[PDB]
Amino acid sequence: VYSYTEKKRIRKDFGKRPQVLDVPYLLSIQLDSFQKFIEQDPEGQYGLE
Amino acid sequence: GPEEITADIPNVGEAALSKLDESGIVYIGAEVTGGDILVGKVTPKGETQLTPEEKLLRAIFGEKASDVKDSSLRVPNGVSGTVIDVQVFTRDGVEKDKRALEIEEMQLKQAKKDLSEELQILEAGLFSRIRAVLVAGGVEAEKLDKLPRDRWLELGLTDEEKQNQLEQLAEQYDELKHEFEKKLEAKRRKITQGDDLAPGVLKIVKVYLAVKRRIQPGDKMAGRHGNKGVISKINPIEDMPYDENGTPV
Amino acid sequence: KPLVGTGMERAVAVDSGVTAVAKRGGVVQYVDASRIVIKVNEDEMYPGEAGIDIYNLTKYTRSNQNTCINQMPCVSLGEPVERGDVLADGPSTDLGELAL
Amino acid sequence: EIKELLKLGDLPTSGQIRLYDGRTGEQFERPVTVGYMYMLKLNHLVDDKM
Amino acid sequence: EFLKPRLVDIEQVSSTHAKVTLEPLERGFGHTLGNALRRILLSSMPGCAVTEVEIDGVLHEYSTKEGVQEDILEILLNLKGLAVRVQGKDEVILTLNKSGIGPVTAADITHDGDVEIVKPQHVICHLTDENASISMRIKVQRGRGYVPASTRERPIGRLLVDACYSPVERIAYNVEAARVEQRTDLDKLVIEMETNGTIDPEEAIRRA
Amino acid sequence: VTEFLKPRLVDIEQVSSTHAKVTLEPLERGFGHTLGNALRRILLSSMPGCA
Amino acid sequence: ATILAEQLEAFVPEFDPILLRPVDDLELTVRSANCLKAEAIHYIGDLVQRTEVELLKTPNLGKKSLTEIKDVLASRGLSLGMRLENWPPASIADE
Amino acid sequence: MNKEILAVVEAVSNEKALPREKIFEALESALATATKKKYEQEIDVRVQIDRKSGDFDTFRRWLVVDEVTQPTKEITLEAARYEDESLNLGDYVEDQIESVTFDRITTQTAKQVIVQKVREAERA
Amino acid sequence: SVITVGPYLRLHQCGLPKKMALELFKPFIYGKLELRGLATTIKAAKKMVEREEAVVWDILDEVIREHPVLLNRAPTLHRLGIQAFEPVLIEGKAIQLHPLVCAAYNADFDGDQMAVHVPLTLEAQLEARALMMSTNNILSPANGEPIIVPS
Ligand SMILES: [Mg+2]
Repeated sequence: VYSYTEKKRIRKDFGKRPQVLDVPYLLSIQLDSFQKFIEQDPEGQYGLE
Repeated sequence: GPEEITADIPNVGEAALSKLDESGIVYIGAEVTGGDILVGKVTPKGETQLTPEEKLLRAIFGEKASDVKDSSLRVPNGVSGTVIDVQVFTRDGVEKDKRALEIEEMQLKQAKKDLSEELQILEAGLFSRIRAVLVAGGVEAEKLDKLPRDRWLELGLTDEEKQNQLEQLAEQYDELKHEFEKKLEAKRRKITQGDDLAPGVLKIVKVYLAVKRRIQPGDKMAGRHGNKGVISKINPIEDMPYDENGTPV
Repeated sequence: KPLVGTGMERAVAVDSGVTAVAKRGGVVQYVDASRIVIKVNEDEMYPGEAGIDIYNLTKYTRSNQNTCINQMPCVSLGEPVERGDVLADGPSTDLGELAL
Repeated sequence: EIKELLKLGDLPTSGQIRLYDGRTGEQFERPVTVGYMYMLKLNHLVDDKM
Repeated sequence: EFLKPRLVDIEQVSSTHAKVTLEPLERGFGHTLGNALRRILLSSMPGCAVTEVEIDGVLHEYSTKEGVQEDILEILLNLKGLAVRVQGKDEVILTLNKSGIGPVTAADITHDGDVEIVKPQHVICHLTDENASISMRIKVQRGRGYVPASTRERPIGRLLVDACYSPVERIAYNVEAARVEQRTDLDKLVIEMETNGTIDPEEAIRRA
Repeated sequence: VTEFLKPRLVDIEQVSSTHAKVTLEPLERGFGHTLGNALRRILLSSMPGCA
Repeated sequence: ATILAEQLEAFVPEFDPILLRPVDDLELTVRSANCLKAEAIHYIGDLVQRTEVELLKTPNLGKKSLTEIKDVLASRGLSLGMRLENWPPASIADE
Repeated sequence: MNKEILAVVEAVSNEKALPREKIFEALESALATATKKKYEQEIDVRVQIDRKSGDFDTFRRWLVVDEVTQPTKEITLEAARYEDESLNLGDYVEDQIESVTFDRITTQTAKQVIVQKVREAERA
Repeated sequence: SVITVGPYLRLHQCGLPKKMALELFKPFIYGKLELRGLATTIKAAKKMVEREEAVVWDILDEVIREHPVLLNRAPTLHRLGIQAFEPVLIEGKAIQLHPLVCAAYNADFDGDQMAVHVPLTLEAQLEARALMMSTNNILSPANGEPIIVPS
């Protein structure tokens, strides 16, 4: 099945290897690191803590 | 003394000042050339003598000697454009001129309309929820739109999840009312207040020119494989190699 | 658009922050060059805080490299949208793809 | 696969169309390669360096 | 004693494009008149494109109007692609008024006594509210070639679009052998043009 | 709109004998090639004679 | 050139619609428009028939508003005191 | 300001041996011309300088005519007599307008007209 | 500015834009304008070329004629990286540089930039024509091999 904006213009796709892990969220280094920095969590674990 | 942003300036012919308003700042939309005046600022003042006729300015105008010299900060060339957006920031205490009050009324009007449309649109969604809940359980097909729309709660319906949900939506609605009051007061405060700025500056005028650069011999185009290149000649349509269908490359 | 892409355009477009990705799916109510109003479907919706979302697009403003970071609405009116889907194309995007 | 997709359209198999000239109006010998390439404008313009 | 070309058949196979036919021609003149008339027809033919637009509540072309899902710049591109014929004037001013939910097609222009739209299904923009209406004035004039905005506005409310005064799109000649005349070594010149509807094909070959 | 830059032979620098060099100006941004090509193709063959 | 040219010889009174407009379309000051409406002057054709001396008798019409009316009429190529034969046309007498 | 007009008139009268009256008439004409240039419409303008204070009043004027060809400079006899019943054909109706601020523009125009009158009278 | 090809030129001349030509040759244009008698003071001439009227382009085609310029690639390694040309004016904003000469400058056309310098005095015009002209540099000084080899 396809999403409704994927029924607008469905891109022809060559390619042979069936994928098993999709592309992750490409900005996870910045967001995950700064979420690790500023987050209410003691035990001396969070950046400021 | 401090500087002047007003358009009261000598030397400049009407040919310069036709593209400024009555308070120095260029209009929003005035398509300018390279080297016109956007903001008028009488400032570089060294020394200028006064003849009997220049001394007569003290009588009608009132100015002692028109500062000391006369020259309006005019801007350089190289770029065209169309002024799309003008910002005026004022350090607090300084007299707002007429165009800064025009921008203040404009942004007050925009933020007023925007928060009022937030309340209207979310109230429309809330009333659509009330209509969706009252499809069943004491439905009134004709009696629903005889009364004003803000009272859709005291209709015939017992203590169920639906009267509980209408009470929760009344909580949400009164929250939106008092929240709209306090947020419009805070937004009038944010528009009306001054801004902390540099040491010894009166007001900052920012003007956004919007050039539209097309293409010409000398730009750099490239594909996605490393095939660079300066475009060297923009040929006519007829000179292009065409094929046996008719289309030029 | 790219006629010959790699299928990686949608990850670079959606997983960046230039397009206006829908938060909760539903039915579009009002499209405009300024704003877009989504009416949230009932099988995705909170009980309180009745809720129809408003996306205020970012019209013509200055980027850092003196380009023109625009957002254009690409949805029609009355159109269904799903959770996780483009509503407004950004600069160098088209229907959620990446058109440089 | 490119050949089989160029066969679905009625294009020539080798990808090369014979092309005429615009000036002379007479044919280029040894038929040339045409197609679509996706080209980018870079922001090293010429009325920013001159 | 060279045989002279005379137009024989004008096959208007579709509404945009036609196939004019020259007969007869001595050998060598086929490619000569073909390339020559192709280059004249693509070079300089009198078209009838648009120059100025003044939308009512719009200051500069980079703004946005309340109640239309396209920018003012996209409205200018869609009006730049407008295919229009004028008959007895140098320039002319067309007026557009439209109010209500839905498209603003090119048939919503209040036509004058000589202006004729040739493709009335052309979309300009989409109005998207019950009381949100555009009301513009369009300026359409004659010309020749491609006259951009940078070469050639006095108030701040005018908007200048580029001017592609060019009616034809694709001119393709295909020379071929002739058999109508008993004499052999004669040629036929068959020119398939591609007009946008603003120019009659025999008028195009006559002006070329 | 039908008014072009009507040209003329500004000079005929006939170099030596049985050889001329005829320059024509001004033409449009594209008519030099069409008149050069038309006159070149016609002189080459169409032009009659005896041999 | 002679060969190529020989191979191409087979080719080669009506009332002005401005008078029928209302006085409000003249972009007059709110004062001038309200002074003209008080004297039952509805159309540009009614205004153009009145003399300058008649307009100065109108209650609250000042010298400044009279100059504004002249400058606006002059911008449209009209002058005060033109006699129109057969004004108003029977198409206007029924409103 | 006030006393400065008298000091300028006295300095120029003594240095150029010129009648003060001729300098004032010319300054009035200079100021009238400078005023006319600030209006988009062609108006007629009279300026009057007070000879003791150096204060000046600016009047827009209209010529009283039978048929008005120029509404910016002409008024009908019927309209002129509505303001003053004593007016005849060929008289002027005068409205007091805002006097042009004496900026360095008017100052430069006044200087040019003074230099011209000085030259005209040196020549005589 | 950025360079581009222009293959109609000869090795002795290069294309030079009109905007750069009117900026680099402001004093020669001032001197030419003051000689004719069109203006009087220097200010008038600076207003004329600030406005760019219809008569200063003929003045410009008078001063450009027979006046060489020094084109220079930015990493100049040997002496063939400064060569003197005669300008031919260009509608455009890019220096048109004759292609054979490119093999001397190590100049491709992938975004390269070159500097133009004007020999002011008369001995410098003669040194640009008689020593540094591009017709005079047809052999590389490192050996006997021709440097105007077709690339
Ligand atoms: Mg390089």
